[PDB]
Amino acid sequence: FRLDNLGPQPGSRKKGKRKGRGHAAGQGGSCGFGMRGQKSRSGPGIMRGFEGGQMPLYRRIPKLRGIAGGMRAGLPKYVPINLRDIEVAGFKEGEEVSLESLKAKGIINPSGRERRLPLKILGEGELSTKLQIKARAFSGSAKEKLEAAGCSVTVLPGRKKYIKESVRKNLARADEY
Amino acid sequence: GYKMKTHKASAKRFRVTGKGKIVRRRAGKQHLLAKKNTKRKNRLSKLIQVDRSDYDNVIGALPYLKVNR
Amino acid sequence: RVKRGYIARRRRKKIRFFASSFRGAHSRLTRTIAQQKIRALVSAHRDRDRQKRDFRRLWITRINAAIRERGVYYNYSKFIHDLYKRQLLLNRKILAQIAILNPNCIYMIYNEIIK
RNA sequence: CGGUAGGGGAGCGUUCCGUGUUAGGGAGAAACGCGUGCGUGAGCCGCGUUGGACGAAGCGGAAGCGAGAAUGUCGGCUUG
RNA sequence: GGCCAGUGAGACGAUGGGGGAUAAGCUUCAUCGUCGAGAGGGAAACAGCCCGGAUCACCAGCUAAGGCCCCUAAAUGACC
RNA sequence: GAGUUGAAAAUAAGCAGAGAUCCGGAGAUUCCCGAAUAGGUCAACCUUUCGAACUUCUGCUGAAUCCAUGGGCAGGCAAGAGACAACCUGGCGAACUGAAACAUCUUAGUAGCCAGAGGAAAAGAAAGCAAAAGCGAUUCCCGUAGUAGCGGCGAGCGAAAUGGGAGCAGCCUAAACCGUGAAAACGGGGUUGUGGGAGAGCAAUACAAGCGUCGUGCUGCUAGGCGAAUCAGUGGAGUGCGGAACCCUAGAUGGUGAAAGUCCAGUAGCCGAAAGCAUCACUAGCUUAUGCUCUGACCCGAGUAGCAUGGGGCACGUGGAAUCCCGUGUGAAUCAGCAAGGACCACCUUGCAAGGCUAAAUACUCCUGGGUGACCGAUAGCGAAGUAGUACCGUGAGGGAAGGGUGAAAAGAACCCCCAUCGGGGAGUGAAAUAGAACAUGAAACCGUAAGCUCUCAAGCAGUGGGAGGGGGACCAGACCCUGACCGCGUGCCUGUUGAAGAAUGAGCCGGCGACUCAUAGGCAGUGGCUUGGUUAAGGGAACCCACCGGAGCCGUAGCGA
Repeated sequence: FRLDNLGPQPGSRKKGKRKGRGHAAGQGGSCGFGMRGQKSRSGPGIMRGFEGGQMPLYRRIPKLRGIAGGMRAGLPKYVPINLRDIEVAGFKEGEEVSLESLKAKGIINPSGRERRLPLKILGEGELSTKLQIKARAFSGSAKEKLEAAGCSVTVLPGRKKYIKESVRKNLARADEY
Repeated sequence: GYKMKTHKASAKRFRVTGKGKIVRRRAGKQHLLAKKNTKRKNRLSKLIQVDRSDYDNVIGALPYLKVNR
Repeated sequence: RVKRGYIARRRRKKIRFFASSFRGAHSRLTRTIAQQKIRALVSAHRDRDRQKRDFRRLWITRINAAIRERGVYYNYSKFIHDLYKRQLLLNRKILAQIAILNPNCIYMIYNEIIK
């Protein structure tokens, strides 16, 4: 390939249409904006969502519930991982399953929250190959799948909350068998 | 540079549902409820799709929420 | 990135050269040179369709005036009566041309239309 | 296979840039003016007892990119 | 459905009506035709009436509406 | 190292191969106005006892008043005043606008005004974030993120924490205690945080580092120096073209009659500073200084924090309203404490306010020195390519133009004629005089002159179709061009209306300038690159772009519910 003979494929770069350059070009004269109105005049024009003096679409509808109250919205607290992410993976019979294994394998790519939401293994899909999972807690159906596969299942306690000594005393008093 | 700002007065009213369609809460519920019927008060208690006109109006007025069509 | 040009003067000089013999400011003055180019071309349109129509009219009245020289009441309509009954497919009113370029031959035309 | 508001597809031109210290050019380039030429047309090509040093095409890109209108505007020159 | 426009001042003519004074090229509706956005021919001229839907050329022919004394193409045609 | 007394020629005299002109470092003068400063002033002047006036510092004398204060006198190379485009800080601080009105809000703590100050300023060394896991001053960039929120929950406004980079630097002071003095001070000590310091007692000596007129050191800058390699023919001129050779550590650039590696100035490279400035490295020298045990007493910044109110600002508009700073008024505790962790209480965690100072990353151009430009080319680019903020206008604030290009070299026309000049024609220079000083290419409108055809019984958006008659060159002589007897037909163009030849709008004409553009995002379409999912931002880079890093983040992988 020389510097001469290079050319783009057709359809790759259309020409930008220029407006007000002749009526044979297509958008001459009023440049494709009719005759008058706010659509033809120059400026910000119309707010998108404005109904022309009518009370708008969004104001006539009541607010969504926790967003109406200002309550904090529903937020994912784990990484949802099915067993379909585990069978299609190249994990063989002897292999650990943890955070850095699923990151370094190519299943999860967590960036915005590396610190808060650990992991969770869910139920849909099967898992025939036995493994040794030391990750965070499970669903009941995924516990039925993993204990149905005969694999080493280990839940990992992540963090310990601070309990006040009178609350820890009141809870330790409740050990009445 | 200049990011587009999410319109908050419609972000509190509209919502995406996984497949990617705008849903909304029906109007006429927090006012004069004895006057209505229980049939009306559970007809007006559910969240439904918005119709295609105002499904394509506010789709550009609320840019960062991943709605197809 | 200034873009002063000359293409309006070739664009305009072609239209300037077409507008010769227009008697005054229709042949010199640019802002009328344009509309005389325009009106001259549509004049060419309607005078072309009506030169088809107008030469049709001219040959009709010319062969009518040729046939009416017999004196006896033989019109132009009767020449077409006995011009299509005696099977002569479509002489196309060019007998109005050889009616003056060959008047004895159009006398042979009509004198064989009689028989 | 008429077409206004309007929508889509395909192209011409301009100045600069890559090829480019390109081909060509004081044995006359650009300009300006010319055509019994070619195109759907925007335009191309050719000719000049004018002018005197630059600058094509092709394949590509980027625009202060195309004028007849704005009681537009700036110079020149009319009318009366 | 996706992207993406205009338009939201209409006008006359026939029918169905209301307002009027069954007055207006008046006003408002309902179905339709034209103009808008439609050239050509007939209408003397003349958006909306009739024929009619213009890709282009021909110094081609046949027709619709309408006409055949002259201006101006075609019958000073025939018979009541 | 060879000619000079600016542009800028001429004339008169000089100055110069015991080194001129010029360049560079350091000095000298600098009338008058202007901070303007001896006093006045109507700026560039007047009067003068010739004076840095005033404020500050120092010294003497020292009023009402004893000490004081004020004043006066004097000294002083004498510190400040004034100016500065933009950035920065502090204070006053809008309104048009957006909300399709408008008052809450926004525009906006922006513009403007004043003050100050530096090449940067502000901030800055945790009474901090965070959450039971951890970080370690401030600033800036990418990101989280247009998220959490705030808001007539309208218009809009919009963080922060985790993470990744640039740059890193920490130090002085008060109090408790000793000593001198009537306090007020001074000199030692101590300045820290899963606490220190003071008091009492025991040990113990030198490793390392910080600061710096002074001068030897280094490189760099402000003058410069050497510096490679060709002729000949061509229509004015050769650098272009054609023929013969060479340089390259040099083919960047500008000029030379014309375009240059070999003509010049230069460049690559090698060199070079008496003098000043700057860069880090020496130096006489000043400094920082150590560990343990006991001791809840003594201390750890008071009209301060907090509280009742009135508020401001943190994205947070008084809301559950925390943190931060102020107005009035009340008004604490010292470490067994106090403050913060978004009202508040209890526990834990974190830090030690009411005392100050600090470089870097960072923002900008009245500029300066280099290098560039899909930047302009005299209506452009700075308003300004000449007198440019000029002429001119305004009392003033202020507004504000226009005019470039003869040649290569003036070689700028000796002389003759017209003639009072201006001008013109010969001649002469030049390649060009139709390049003549109004001087380079010179287009359109506009004004003309010459040649061909044609108009004075004619109604016409000036055309067009047919074409009488006539004229011109011609070679495919039937063709082409010009004129137009007469006939048919034809309601200027745009805007904008239901409808415009319209007696609706617009334009005297000609030529230029003159309008969906740019930044950043969302969405969709078309073309790609990978699908072992994709892709980097900031930032680093042979000056920029760039190879290659840089996985922070983003998007898709799981949804439902408040």
